[PDB]
Amino acid sequence: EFGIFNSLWFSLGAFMQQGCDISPRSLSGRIVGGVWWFFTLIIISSYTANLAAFLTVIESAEDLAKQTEIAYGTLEAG
Amino acid sequence: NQFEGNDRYEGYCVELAAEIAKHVGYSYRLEIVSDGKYGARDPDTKAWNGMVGELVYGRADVAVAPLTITLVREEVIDFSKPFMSLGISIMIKKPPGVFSFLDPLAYEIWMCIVFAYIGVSVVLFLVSRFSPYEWEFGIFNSLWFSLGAFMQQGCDISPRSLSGRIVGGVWWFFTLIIISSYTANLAAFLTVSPIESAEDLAKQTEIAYGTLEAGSTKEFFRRSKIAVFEKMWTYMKSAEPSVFVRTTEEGMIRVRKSKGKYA
Amino acid sequence: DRGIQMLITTVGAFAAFSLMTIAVGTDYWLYSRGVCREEVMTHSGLWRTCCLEGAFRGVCKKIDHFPDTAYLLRAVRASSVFPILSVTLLFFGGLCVAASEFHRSRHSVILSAGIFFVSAGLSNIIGIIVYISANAGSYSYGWSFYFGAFSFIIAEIVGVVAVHIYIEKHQQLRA
Amino acid sequence: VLKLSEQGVLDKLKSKWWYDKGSALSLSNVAGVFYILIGGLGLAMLVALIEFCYKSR
Repeated sequence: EFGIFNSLWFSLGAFMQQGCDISPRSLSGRIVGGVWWFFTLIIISSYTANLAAFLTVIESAEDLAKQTEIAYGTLEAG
Repeated sequence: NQFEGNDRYEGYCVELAAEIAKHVGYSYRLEIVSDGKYGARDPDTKAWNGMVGELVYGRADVAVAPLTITLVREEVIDFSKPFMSLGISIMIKKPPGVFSFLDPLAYEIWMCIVFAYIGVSVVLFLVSRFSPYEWEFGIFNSLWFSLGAFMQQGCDISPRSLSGRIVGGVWWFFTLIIISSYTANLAAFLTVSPIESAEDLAKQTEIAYGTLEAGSTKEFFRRSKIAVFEKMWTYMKSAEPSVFVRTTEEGMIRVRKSKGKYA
Repeated sequence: DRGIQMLITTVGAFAAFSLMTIAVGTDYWLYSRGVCREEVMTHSGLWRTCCLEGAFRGVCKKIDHFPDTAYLLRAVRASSVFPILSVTLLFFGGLCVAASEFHRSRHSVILSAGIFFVSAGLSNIIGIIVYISANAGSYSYGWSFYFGAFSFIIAEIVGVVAVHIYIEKHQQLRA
Repeated sequence: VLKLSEQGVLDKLKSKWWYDKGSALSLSNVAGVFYILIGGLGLAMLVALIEFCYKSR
């Protein structure tokens, strides 16, 4: 019963690691399911691994010299 | 080749020598120093070499090169007011893959995973099909379940027999360690920087750092009494192979061809 | 496919057994820098190592497996019992397939080959995991190492076919 | 000693008597789960034969 709407529901469920009430049976259908599952494993692991790196760790005078949006001045008669 | 003599060269100091000659009112011949060294008093022979030696021994009357003003040189030759300011500075080489997502687990781990995936699925098929007590777990369905349970996606069928449930139990545990390790290793890979850091303690690291031989910088490091500079000199004098170079171009190519291992 | 399943199984049993016996016999398992007595490029297998370049090219010496109980890894590799255990079951599995067409009255003879071929593969992966872990504690593998990996797949497919033959043999007996 | 030092003898003796003497995860640290796995199938395969013989008789 993998209609267009069911495939959209299954792919959203399969991508987001929640499972589904229907699974592909045919060899052609199961090859698509397997590669999508492998793809969603890499992206989900990549997201968590990169977020952990972000949470564990102008930034220059040249940056401040190159721009002109932040005004810079001197002392008068100096 | 079209020109010869002082007219064969160009550069800042060439024009500076021309302008000085114009103002002072004298004729001059630009002789390149033979040693190709700036100048230094060899501590053993006590002989001045390079341009400073050429000036002191009388072979030359002026030096219009980028010659640093130093105390040792001022004791033996006269210097004018500086015509350019500068300081010692560090030069470092300024310098993903399509299948890089397999990096966290080595090429050995993947081979055993596919061997285990084939190994367990066949075993699940055998323990669930040869039993006359039971006979849905054919070879194809068993492959789908084990492949499905690998990436945490569930399946439309669950093992019912004791033999089938033990096989599923260990693989369910097995996939938990591998997936958690891959994510944990990827996080370490994505988590792990210039500055007098490697020049704070200095190099600290294989980032060997050298100077030009018979230059003011080498002499500055030799006669330094600053803790960091004394540490750097003690390292540079004893380090092997010689970190020092014979010409600036030589050091430039050494940093360009050391690929960020030479400062 | 009853005739072709017979023809596929016999050669697969012969191929898988033949694939491991050369794989264990030959010494082209690893390519790494070492000494066959200064170190040169070497090719080492389960028992001997021989330099493929230098003055000592062709000279072979026994691998020193014994230069902390979890010693057992060295002992298992030093004896290399799993790779020869894999060959023995493959040899045994072939005989069970061989006697399958002679004693047709018993259906358990062909199941013995099927379980043996599956069991042979399980010792194949264990022998490989032990070998990889032992040698780890740059390198590349020659054709001998891939002979074992391909022998593992062929033996497992035959093991599936032999069991698949049994379930059809008992299905037609019930019908 | 001064003559031996100035003639390079001490340096040669020293050189002769001192110098001339002279992040991918691996299978090694994940080998446990594979060992437990193959032990799982070996036990599971035995359980099938034990239960099959018990069920037959």
